[PDB]
Amino acid sequence: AKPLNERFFIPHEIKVMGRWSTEDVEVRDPSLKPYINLEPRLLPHTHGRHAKKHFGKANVHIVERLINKIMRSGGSHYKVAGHFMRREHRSLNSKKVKAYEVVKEAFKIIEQRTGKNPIQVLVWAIENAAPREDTTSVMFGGIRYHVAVDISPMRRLDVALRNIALGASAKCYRNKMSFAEALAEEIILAANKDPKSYAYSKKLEIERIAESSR
Amino acid sequence: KADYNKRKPRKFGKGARRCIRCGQYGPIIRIQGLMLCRHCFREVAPKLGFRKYE
Amino acid sequence: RIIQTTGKRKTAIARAVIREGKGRVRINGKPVEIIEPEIARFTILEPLILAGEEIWNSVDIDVKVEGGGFMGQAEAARMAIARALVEWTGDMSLKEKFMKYDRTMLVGDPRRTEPHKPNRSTKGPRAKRQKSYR
Amino acid sequence: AIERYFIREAVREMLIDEFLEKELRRAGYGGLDIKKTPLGTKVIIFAANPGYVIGRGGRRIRELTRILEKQFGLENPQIEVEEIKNPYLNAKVQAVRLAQALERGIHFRRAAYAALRAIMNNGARGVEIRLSGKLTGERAKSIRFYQGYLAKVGNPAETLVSKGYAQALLKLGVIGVKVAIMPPGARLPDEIEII
Amino acid sequence: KARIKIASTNVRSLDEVANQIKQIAERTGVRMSGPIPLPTKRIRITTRKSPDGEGSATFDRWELRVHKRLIDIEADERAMRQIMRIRVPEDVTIEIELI
Amino acid sequence: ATVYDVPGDLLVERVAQRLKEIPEIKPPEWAPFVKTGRHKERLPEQEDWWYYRVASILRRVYLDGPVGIERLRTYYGGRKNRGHAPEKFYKAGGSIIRKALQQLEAAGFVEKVPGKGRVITPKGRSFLDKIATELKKELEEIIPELKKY
Amino acid sequence: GKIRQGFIKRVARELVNKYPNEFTTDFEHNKKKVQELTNVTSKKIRNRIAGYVTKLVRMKMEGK
RNA sequence: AGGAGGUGCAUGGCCGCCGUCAGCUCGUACCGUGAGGCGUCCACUUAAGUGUGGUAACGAGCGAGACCCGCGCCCCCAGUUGCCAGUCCCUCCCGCUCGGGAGGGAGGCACUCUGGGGGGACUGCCGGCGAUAAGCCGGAGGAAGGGGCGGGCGACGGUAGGUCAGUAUGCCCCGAAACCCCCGGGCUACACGCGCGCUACAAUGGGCGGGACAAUGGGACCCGACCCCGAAAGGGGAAGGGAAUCCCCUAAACCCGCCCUCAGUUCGGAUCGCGGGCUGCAACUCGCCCGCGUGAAGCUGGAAUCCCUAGUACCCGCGUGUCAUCAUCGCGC
Ligand SMILES: [Zn+2]
Repeated sequence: AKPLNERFFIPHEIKVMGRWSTEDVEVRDPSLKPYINLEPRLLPHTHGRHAKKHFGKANVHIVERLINKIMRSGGSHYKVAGHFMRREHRSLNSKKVKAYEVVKEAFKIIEQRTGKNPIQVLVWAIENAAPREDTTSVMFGGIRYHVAVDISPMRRLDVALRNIALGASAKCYRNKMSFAEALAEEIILAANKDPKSYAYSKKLEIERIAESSR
Repeated sequence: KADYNKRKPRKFGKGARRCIRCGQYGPIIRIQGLMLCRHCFREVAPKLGFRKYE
Repeated sequence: RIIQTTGKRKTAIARAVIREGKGRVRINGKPVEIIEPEIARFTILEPLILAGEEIWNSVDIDVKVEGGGFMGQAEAARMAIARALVEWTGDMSLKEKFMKYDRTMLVGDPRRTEPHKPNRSTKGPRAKRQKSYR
Repeated sequence: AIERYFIREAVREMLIDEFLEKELRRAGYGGLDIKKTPLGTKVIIFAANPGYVIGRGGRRIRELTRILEKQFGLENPQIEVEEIKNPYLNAKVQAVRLAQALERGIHFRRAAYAALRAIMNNGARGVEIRLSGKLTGERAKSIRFYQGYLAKVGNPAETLVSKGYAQALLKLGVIGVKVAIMPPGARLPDEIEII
Repeated sequence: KARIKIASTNVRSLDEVANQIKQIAERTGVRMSGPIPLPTKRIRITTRKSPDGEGSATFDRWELRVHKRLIDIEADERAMRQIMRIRVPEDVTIEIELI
Repeated sequence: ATVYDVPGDLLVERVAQRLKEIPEIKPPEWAPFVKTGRHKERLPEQEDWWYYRVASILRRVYLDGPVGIERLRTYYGGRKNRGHAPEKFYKAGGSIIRKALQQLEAAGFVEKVPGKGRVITPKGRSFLDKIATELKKELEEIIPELKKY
Repeated sequence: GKIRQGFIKRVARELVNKYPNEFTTDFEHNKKKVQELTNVTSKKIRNRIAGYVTKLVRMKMEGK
């Protein structure tokens, strides 16, 4: 199926996946710039390290975080698109090889469709899917009040990545679309800002609720 | 003719093994040939020399 | 002249011998170029790319790995190869480059498996059966 | 395998020890040990009252040899008797003696106090005796007498301290006696000296 | 050549026996191969603590360790007679082979 | 070149294609009606699975020789779907392996070391090495990093 | 928490009181000196005693 | 005599729980007629009644700590049954051999490993907070920074908590019967409610052929290589192994190529027919295994509810205890 050269690809430079560079990737907002990591690294695989260290996620490549995020099952105790996706033995959890292949295919599809760096498109998608305000309860006197609060950049990034992964899983669930195709569509739509993307829809909903409870 | 009150010879089954210390069935620990009831082994192990370094 | 190095990960032990040659790196009798999966191949190959093309072509390495899974064996081979290159070159610039890239290349990973305990030992140490109450 | 021989020897000595304790409980049984020799095996038993162990006319020793040979399978056994190094330092003998006194009829409180005083007079860092059962009424209860320094939790507690348990068969039930003794000279890791 | 296999449940007895054999060998002057410590055989037995079924399940892990050492000694009359009289404590077990 | 120098799957398929021309290697009369192992669910989907199996067995004998029927069965076993019960690993049937080894011996590629198993004859070594070197020559143009090996 | 035990504290204080000139601010020296001048048998206990003694000498030099 | 006959509201011993919680106490003194109080309280700190300072108290005991086992880095010794990196010989193969690869011999222990003894990590140092101390948050170095990481060890007392059906045991009871043996049946039933699990409701897949990688443990009527027969289950002969020498043991998830392309289907594997085997004295009640045929619910789940902070959770297989056969089970890997 796939060409033998691609099967036995041998990188020679230090760039993400050995195919895409990060020299020209730009982050606009100053809030997420410190946490959005574009360090030169051809293997986005840090194993389980940086979990123990507090604030250790600021030094993990974007692709590694996305791979870890998509390495899951979806659903479980939460409903997205109004359905559970409790897949136990068919899940990608604990399958980093499969998650890596999925991310690679999604990046290839994004590059083919858009003509731009897939990592740059992912940065745009994360920016557009990052919320800025939420609602939380505060306990004073003897009663609680709902109050609108800000979101730290780390939580913004985590929520954006989680929303992208859940959206891709939801639109690949029990359909004819492959998981890589679903991920590529999610990233493209999130970058394009159309409400069709689950990440952007959730960001808009969170912001609207924050405004209402403001 | 008085052949009764006799136990039939059994080669296998829960009736072919007795706890040497108390004479019991179900269970018998026969790891390494101990053939010791589980309670008896629990209360006797320190004398036999086993230690719980867990 | 030969130099020997060792690497360990999980339960995989890799012994590497580095010598001067044409740059043909062989692992367990197989060329490194046809190693699968691609993730494992990249893991093994990273130190050579970091060192550079000239050193890669100058020196050749023979590695023997035993124990562990494919990822563990790849990590052990990576550690052994990195140590062999550092010792052979004898320069501190690439050593600092290795430190700033991935500190664990020259320093092994001390993590090991936590022993299982009762109440679903087979599941794992902290795994347990769910209660029922009423 | 190799472990089979060790396990068999341990099981054999355990069985012999239990049987001999049952047979010689009244003689202040303290323990025994075996030694293999080319001609056979020599077993030495520690007893605070050899008179009874030896019996009269050399009959009890003959019977014990016959039993230890045929019943337990020991090959060519030679039985010897010895004195307890410190009868008041090992809990097993003291527990058996206290159970015997309780069976005889001495009041539990006075008997426990007398045994405890005797132990501390003979020499011990600390002593702790527990009596549980139908004491002073139908409703059972447990009481504890203690004095000195003793350890209950930890490796020093399990190693240094010597423990013993016995049961006294009274007319109206059974009473459990537990004795814990700390031999003199025991040094805990906590306390250290300066040179 | 003579092969000595020594096994025991305590390290110190094995150490003393090996030291005695080493002293005999060095006094004789013949070649000796230092005691090779074979892997220790640790047998574990897990048993339910409670004598009945009621109560949360909890188990105790009894363990017995056997340590083994191997020695190779050049075969000669004086040395073999000198090592045939080893103290061989009760716990230690000794096996002699010739090859 | 050597068998170690090329991927296993390509070499084994090429070796099966070459073995198709060897008169000694022919499928048994029961080949159409037999599963490869007790753990399998349905029959092979290849009308020429016999040659692929023989090539794989020959490569295994080459790499891990001497080998025997039981060890080859262990290698050719796999997981089984037991239904409601959890999946378990099972061995494979010995008839296919025994017949393939006998046919290879008749062809002269394998010789049996008594009490040890089956090792590869020099003829078989030459056969596999020739196929492997032609495969490596083919692969060199596609990927230029293997020229130095 | 890393808090000195009562016996560690008392032993270190009495050692420094009895031998003021045999202890300095170098932990490598202090551990050796504690080992020679005391019958300690545990690495951790000896290390903690030496550290406390070093802290005591540091405070003494500070003059408090 | 015997009793797996009642009594765990007569008991001993062991076990769960409050609770690995930090509490429970003693000598003298002091206050109150007394039950009792103080120390054991207050501020801060710790996982801790852990520690510093104040105090009508001064000292101490049991808990905690300490202690023991295993993992992680380094050093010394040891080198067979363990290891094969350099050196020499023999044999074989390739691109015909510049070069490269495999096996065996002698040989080595160089590396891994095995197992004894040592070192190392101690808030040690720098900055800051706290009061300058008790201590606390960061950083350098380091394999290991803050109890280094996981375990063993569960105090005074209570829980009339479970256990007499494991042993021991008081009273009562049966005592030719409730005692002891033998055959057959039952504990395996089945309108229904519940706990904990396995399998699935599919493409983050099913099938087919091919290609890689472990560890813990066990092995004498025992593990069994290797050879022959059989389509599979399975059958016959049989080396070595009393186990660092031989066997269980070339695991699966994962990777490559092809078919299936969203459908109750090439998902699902219950339920039944025929036929062939294994263990066992005995297989219908009531065992397990394999071939062909058959093909039920199930297309993601209401209120509610459970586990888990790192090599942890999830996913996936393996060893063992039970065992003549049988593991969707407990304990470990
Ligand atoms: Zn028993």
